[PDB]
Amino acid sequence: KTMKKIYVTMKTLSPLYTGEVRREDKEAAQKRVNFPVRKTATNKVLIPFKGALRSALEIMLKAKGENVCDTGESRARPCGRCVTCSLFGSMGRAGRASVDFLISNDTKEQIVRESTHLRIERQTKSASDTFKGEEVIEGATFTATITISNPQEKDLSLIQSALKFIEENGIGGWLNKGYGRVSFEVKSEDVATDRFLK
Amino acid sequence: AKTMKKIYVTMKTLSPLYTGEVRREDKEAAQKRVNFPVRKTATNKVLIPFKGALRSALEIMLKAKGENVCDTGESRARPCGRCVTCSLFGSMGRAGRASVDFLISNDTKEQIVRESTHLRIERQTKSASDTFKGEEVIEGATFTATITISNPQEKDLSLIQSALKFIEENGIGGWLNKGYGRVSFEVKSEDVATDRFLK
Amino acid sequence: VDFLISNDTKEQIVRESTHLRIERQTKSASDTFKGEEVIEGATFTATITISNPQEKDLSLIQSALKFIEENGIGGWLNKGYGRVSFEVKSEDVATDRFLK
Amino acid sequence: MIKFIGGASKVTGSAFLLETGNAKILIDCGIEQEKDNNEIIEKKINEIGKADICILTHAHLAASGLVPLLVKKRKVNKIISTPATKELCRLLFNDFQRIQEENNDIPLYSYDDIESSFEIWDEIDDRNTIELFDTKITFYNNSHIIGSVSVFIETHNGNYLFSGDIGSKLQQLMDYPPDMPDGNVDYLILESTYRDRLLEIAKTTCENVLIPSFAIGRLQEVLYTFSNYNFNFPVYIDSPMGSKVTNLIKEYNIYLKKKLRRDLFNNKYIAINTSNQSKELSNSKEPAVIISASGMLEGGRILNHLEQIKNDENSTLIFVGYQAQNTRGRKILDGERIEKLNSFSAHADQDELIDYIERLKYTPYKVFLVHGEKEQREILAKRIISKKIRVELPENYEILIEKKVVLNINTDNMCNFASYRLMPFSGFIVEKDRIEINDKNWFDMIWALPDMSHDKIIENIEYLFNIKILSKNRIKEFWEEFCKGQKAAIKYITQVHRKNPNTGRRNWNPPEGDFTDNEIEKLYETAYNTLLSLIKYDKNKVYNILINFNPKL
Amino acid sequence: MIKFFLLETAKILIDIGKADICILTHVNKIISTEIDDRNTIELTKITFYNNSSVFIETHNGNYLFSGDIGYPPDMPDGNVDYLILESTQDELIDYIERLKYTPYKVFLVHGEKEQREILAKRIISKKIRVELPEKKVVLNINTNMCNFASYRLMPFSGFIVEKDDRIEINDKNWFDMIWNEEYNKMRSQIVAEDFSTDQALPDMSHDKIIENIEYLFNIKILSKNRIKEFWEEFCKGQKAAIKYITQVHRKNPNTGRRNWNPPEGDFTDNEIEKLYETAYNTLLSLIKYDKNKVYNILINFNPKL
Amino acid sequence: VVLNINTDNMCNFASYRLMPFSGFIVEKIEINDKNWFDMIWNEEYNKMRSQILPDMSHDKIIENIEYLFNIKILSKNRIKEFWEEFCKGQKAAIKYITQVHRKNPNTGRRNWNPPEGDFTDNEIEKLYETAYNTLLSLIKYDKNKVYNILINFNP
RNA sequence: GUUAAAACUCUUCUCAUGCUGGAUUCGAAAUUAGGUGCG
RNA sequence: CAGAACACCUAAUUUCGAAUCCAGCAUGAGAAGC
Ligand SMILES: [Zn+2]
Ligand SMILES: [Zn+2]
Ligand SMILES: [Zn+2]
Repeated sequence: KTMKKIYVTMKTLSPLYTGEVRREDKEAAQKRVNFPVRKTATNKVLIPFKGALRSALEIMLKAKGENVCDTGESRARPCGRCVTCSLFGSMGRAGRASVDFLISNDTKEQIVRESTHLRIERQTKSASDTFKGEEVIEGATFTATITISNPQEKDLSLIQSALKFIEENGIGGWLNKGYGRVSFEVKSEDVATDRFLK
Repeated sequence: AKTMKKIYVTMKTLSPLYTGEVRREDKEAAQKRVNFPVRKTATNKVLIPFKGALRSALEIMLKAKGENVCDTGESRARPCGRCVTCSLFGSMGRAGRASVDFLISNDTKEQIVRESTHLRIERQTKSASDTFKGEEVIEGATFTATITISNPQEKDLSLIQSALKFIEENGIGGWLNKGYGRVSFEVKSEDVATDRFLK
Repeated sequence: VDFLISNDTKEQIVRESTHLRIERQTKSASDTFKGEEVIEGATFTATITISNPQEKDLSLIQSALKFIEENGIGGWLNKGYGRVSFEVKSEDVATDRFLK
Repeated sequence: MIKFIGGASKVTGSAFLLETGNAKILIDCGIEQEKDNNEIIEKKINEIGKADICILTHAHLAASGLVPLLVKKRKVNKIISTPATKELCRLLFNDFQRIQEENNDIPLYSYDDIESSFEIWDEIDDRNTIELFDTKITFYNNSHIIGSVSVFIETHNGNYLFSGDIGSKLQQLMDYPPDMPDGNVDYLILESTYRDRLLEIAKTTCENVLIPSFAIGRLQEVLYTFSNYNFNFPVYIDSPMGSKVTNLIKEYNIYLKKKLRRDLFNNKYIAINTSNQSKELSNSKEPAVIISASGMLEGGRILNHLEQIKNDENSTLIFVGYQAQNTRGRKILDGERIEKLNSFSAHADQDELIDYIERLKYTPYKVFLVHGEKEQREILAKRIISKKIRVELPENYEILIEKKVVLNINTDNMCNFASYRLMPFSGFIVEKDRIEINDKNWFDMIWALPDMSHDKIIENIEYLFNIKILSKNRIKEFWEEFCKGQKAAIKYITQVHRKNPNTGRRNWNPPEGDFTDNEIEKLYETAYNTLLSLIKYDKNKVYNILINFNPKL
Repeated sequence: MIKFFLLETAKILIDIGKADICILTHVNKIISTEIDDRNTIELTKITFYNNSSVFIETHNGNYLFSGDIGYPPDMPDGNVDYLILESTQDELIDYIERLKYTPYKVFLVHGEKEQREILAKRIISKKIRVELPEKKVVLNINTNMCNFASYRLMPFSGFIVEKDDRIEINDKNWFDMIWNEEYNKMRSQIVAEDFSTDQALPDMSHDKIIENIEYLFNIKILSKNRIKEFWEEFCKGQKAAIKYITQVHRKNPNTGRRNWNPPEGDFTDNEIEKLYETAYNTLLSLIKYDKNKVYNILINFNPKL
Repeated sequence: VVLNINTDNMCNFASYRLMPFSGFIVEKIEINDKNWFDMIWNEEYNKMRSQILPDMSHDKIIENIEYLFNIKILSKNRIKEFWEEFCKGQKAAIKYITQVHRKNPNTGRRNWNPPEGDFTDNEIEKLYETAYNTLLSLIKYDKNKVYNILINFNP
């Protein structure tokens, strides 16, 4: 029995914003910034990766004409029969592809700055609203080690297609304003799952 | 025997960590604030089940190696009693030599456990379809356990260490597919005498 | 040796719990069962009365209690259940104390 | 049950740990600077151990200087103070950390530590009793600085009043009489002791100054003293953090003296913002009064003007604060014009402390003198003994006060349903200073805010919720500020409703509809008056009103 | 503490059982003026003072019993924690006021209600607390307050529960919880037709039932606990055994599992389902027979039942 | 002695007609149920403080609950939570069912589980209102019948 | 004043063993660092 | 009786915080002294 390791490395090309989810870190940070970025307790930057990969593959395989379920609809039950349920998970079976958070290689003070955004009246051309949000600078490097437990031949190709769709669309939030346009580097290898045995 | 093996296991948490609450009264008291509570002590610490993770890790790797190891994860399956994991963790006939503890944290819930918000983004329309709040354990939190092997063999420390590297590879508990539970382990074992406390 | 009587009753310190059996492949909950268990921080009281006491009885009982601290008391000892901590208050007693 | 962790001179660490069995409540975890000791501070915080809560009296470093260090060794669960103390602690911790990096001393804690102290930083204002680990905690004003409190902790083994620093009569921005518990005080932990001249030498220098103040309390009281007496020349604030503290006391004016709860400093206080305006005002030869906070002339902005002021034979230097040992300010005050004012003192004298003990409801069992200089603590302790009250000094350093609960009703008529000895009773939980349950026969033996009706509040909140001015987020934030207390919610509602004069925007959510400005402003005033009338109501009644519109909180 | 005087720490009596009595004016040992005033005795340092007073310095608390006061009295010059004073008015005042280190709590004793109340109000106006006297510990598990007639009051009606070590005060939520628990225990005690008239079943021979039950006893589908609960559900009637075997054989639509124990062997899925329906049909044919015949069927596999 | 409880749901254990019955023996010698107690308790809870539904047939309810259980609108989790809210009183179950059925004006969602099966949106809204009306009629019955309906679906 | 009276069904032995609250859901959806001033 | 460092103006607000499955088995029921 083999396993598949997909070491992905993100380089940020347009500024990245993933909102902080932790309610304590939010209410501690909502007196300085109106939009905190997702941060570890070890002062690294966290991006969810499984949902964006699953969304990319679901949109593309729905467009191709495959029998894939839409798990984005509210309280949607995954079918357990499609390719995406085999890869990322269903309600009976867990997913083969365990996808990690995108841990940044650098600390918040080296890749995270505090920008101020505006809202301008269309008639007056004056800055009506002002707010501040944390964003990740460009050239910041993130990493993940996508682990597939029971691999088939097509799973790495589907992961690379999903990564190309993330490079097309974006990761994190504020995607329509231009945030999150990133690039991915992939190193794939098949590893025996008995390899730590000595 | 006259010697026992003590493996002091220290966990440092590298990713967010979740292990869901199992006590029905505590979970039902927490569902008015969070949809996914963390398994927590009554002394406000965090405990993680650890024997099942080690047994699952060792059974997957030893089944991959080709050894005659049973699968006690199948529905109401009985251990045969001849596997190495049967000697270590246990069988229906005799108890296991390894006495694995829960992973009690070194810090109280108000210092390592944070309440976070996850969503369900719809594939078209990019909107928040569903939204749920769950509790999690922060990165850098330290957990401690003591694995106590009553009758040590030569391959007890090596298999426990290999299972700990497998748990580092795949995750310890909870939402392992979304990136939760990626941790790291320090191991400090010592073969202690069984008659140590008598003096 | 007396039974270890808890100071609190069942609604304070006994909670029912969900325990699982998960398939090694496919990582899915295969079996589920409910089990009651006693919470952390609960205190229990026992009274060991030694008649004709030798010199080493306190030392052997305290060493046995350290062994129960290291191993555990009750069931599910391999899963981490029952790791406790003992505190001993010994008292030498004349048997005729009730004969007032 | 109380340990005085370095409570003699407050240097190299100071703390009051009231361990009550189920809680390691901690008071006044701060550092005093003298100006290698950091390792002894580190050993003392590791000697403190796990503390369940770090109560904070006031925002000075003496009581609030080691809070992110207790966060650093992760010994504190919750940190509670007043909101004024919380934001002044933000300014204090940022400036102290910048000083640790500038002086190249090894940093005690970190900026991230300061933040993670503010992760767990709860806050309540005065007269807000919280039930934490069977200890009822209440805050009272002690008139020291803004947001300064005395702590009243009722544990089952006694009532402890940690007084903290007590204000004087010369404090102008606060009420003089310090608020006290209205119940029994068993143990009182008291900290011992340690205006026209300023104006008339401002005349004899201006028409013919430089004022070194302290950024918390002292500079704002000098500014308010110059605000009451409008002379002829102008006043300048050449201090960044002093300007921020001045702006926060303008924001936190609801926490101030009652007369000053209605601007406050009635304009005319040109504050220098950047360092170029500071160099301009240093090189400005016009007769003007420059109030600014560096402390004791050692580091800050003052030193931009020092040279200019020093050699000037017409100028003067007005020491309104104490100069500690081995500081430049002390070196210019002793002699190695020079005037020193002693009325500007935040700390109370001995007679005000005698007044503080005498207007307790009951005489305390034991007065624990803690900080202050030795000889003043000695003479103060003798004057406590002359008032027949017990003293424990921290150098020299026991009944048991159990608050028992009595049934006082019949228990013979009892039954069994589920192996429980239950009996239904209707009685009255009378609470003496010995909680008593007593039957109804005993009861027969005994027997600023506007105002709106309950239905008007219901209809106005429903209308403004449909109009989207009032929101679930707004109701949730207002409920959090109201569970903080009434005055914090008053400040929140005033801050939302206040119209910014430069932009003309209020922080209210804009109404959805075809409303014309006048209707929009009338709806905003309706929301203001409705939520102030809601503020006047009781807390459970506010919860039952707000649970209809926002189902959660 | 003092009970109305017995003051344990011992159980020393000042003017009952196991005591060292100290009589006043105006058991194992009687102490009075032998020891005169100004002299101390041990038992807890006891010193007597003249009245015209017992002073016990214990480990925790220094207690002073005054006795009747008539004339300048005599008071200790040390430290007093409790001051037990009779009241039957200004003489008691200065007797209190002229004593250094004024006590924590005074006690009024041996008088009517009006004089004790007047002296008590005079001592609260001197800022010394009073107590006016006339066991499992009690725990408020409650949570709003009032201020009627200068008492902090709460309208509460509830339950008092009495265990061996404590008496707790609970509200209606506890009673609702235990009522729901006992209702669930009461309703789980009966099924509608237990132990009643004998009630649509497949029929099969006795030898085939022997063969099938032996084959599902070798592999672990029909086990000893399965035969035990089958016999216990057969004792409470035919429909109870019908309900039990329908509950055991029920395949959950969400998981696709039944309550049978899985067979020990190398059988594939279809054969395991055939063995499950074989067990269902075999036990359904077993419910047809008489009770003694089924007992003779099942004693050969489960000797207990 | 006069029983103030109707003797329904009355099981048949041999020649002993039976009912598990919890209640109070009031010696006024009346035997009332918990409901009288709550109407008593709130009585003192407003007195001492002073001193200081639609109709559905029982066949229609079990048919509708079976239909909604097959399309997973009425899940086991939902029947259990409705049972705990019904055990706390009629008003608490009314408030819980009103909370579950409530269409949020912002999201447009209800707290019901969505139906399993190909349905049109109008029929989905009809199924949601059917669940609302069926459980709203279940509040009207007494506790012993509302458990005997719900025991078949969530044991 | 009972074919009475006298004598404790006592001692020894832990409900233990086998089973991971797991699986399914991206904090994203709204909003230009705008205005101000002569190389 | 303690921290202290070309110009503005703004740095607000809102919505979600739910849903579902599972809760089963198996083995041991005896010896021995008095
Ligand atoms: Zn699918
Ligand atoms: Zn095996
Ligand atoms: Zn101070």
